[PDB]
Amino acid sequence: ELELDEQQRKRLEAFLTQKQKVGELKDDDFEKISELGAGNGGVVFKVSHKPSGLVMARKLIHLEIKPAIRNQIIRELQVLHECNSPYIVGFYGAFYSDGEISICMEHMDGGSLDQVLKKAGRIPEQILGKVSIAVIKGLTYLREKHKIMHRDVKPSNILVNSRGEIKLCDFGVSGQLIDSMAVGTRSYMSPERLQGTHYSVQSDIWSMGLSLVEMAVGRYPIPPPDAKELELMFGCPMAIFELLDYIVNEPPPKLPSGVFSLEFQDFVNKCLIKNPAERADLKQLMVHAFIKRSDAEEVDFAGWLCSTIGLN
Ligand SMILES: O=c1[nH]ccc2cc(OC[C@@H]3CCNC3)c(Cl)cc12
Repeated sequence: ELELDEQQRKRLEAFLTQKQKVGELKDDDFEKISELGAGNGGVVFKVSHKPSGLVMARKLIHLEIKPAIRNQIIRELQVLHECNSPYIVGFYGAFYSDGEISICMEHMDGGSLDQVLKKAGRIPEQILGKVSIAVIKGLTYLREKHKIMHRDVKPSNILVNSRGEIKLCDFGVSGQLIDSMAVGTRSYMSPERLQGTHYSVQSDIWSMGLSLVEMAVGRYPIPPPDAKELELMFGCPMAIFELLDYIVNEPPPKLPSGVFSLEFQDFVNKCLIKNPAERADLKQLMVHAFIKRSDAEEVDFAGWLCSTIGLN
């Protein structure tokens, strides 16, 4: 399931070859081009690495901390130099400079899926089929090669580009960076994680199932919509604490019927089973009818994407 085609290996090799020419990352080597997004911890800027000429995404995290803590965070982030996959955003490096930690990454010209969703209104099932494959594969890569789980799957942590690539970013790899920061939305957290119980990759499967439902209907799906709201979209206010209680206490969300295929509905239902033991695992998801159908579909994701967001 983790093997790569010719095109993937070549792109992966081309990234590392460009990366090896960068060298030590320093504050003054960066020119700000624009702001890409702002989210958990800090702001992401599209930047120019002046010496190499490489365009990168630079995430700045404002943190006032002793040289002790910052040197440990930088050392902990070095793990990301080992995470080489078509389904994971490329990492250039991390450094600290005058009150802020910088994380330099591959620039994904399509931005994140929370932004694409805002532009599209809702994302078609076939496009979501490609997103699901990429997420499952990214999570399998993290689990198999690095024995780590994502911990924060959500639309804003799924990045897309004009080449039709879909990649995960912002997975927990440093405890010290988490402690010092620490603020993140808990709205995609599985019922077991919100109950402080037994948490594995199964909790990332729930977050993926939830992100897919949001993207398919064009709305965060908790609480479920009424008969009237479903007529508005297809023709055919809760405070954060009330929402987290709703997730733990009520049946999981689901796709509306007679709008989505039964394979897509079943796929999300198997990600959203409250009990993590009954919830589908990565191995089972990889062979689910929805994945096998989406995998065999020839879907122009780059085409759909550039048309939708006006990229070009
Ligand atoms: O160009 C990408 N590379 C790495 C990270 C990244 C993060 C994205 O922004 C994430 C923010 C967080 C909440 N809204 C979107 C931007 Cl839109 C592009 C990139």
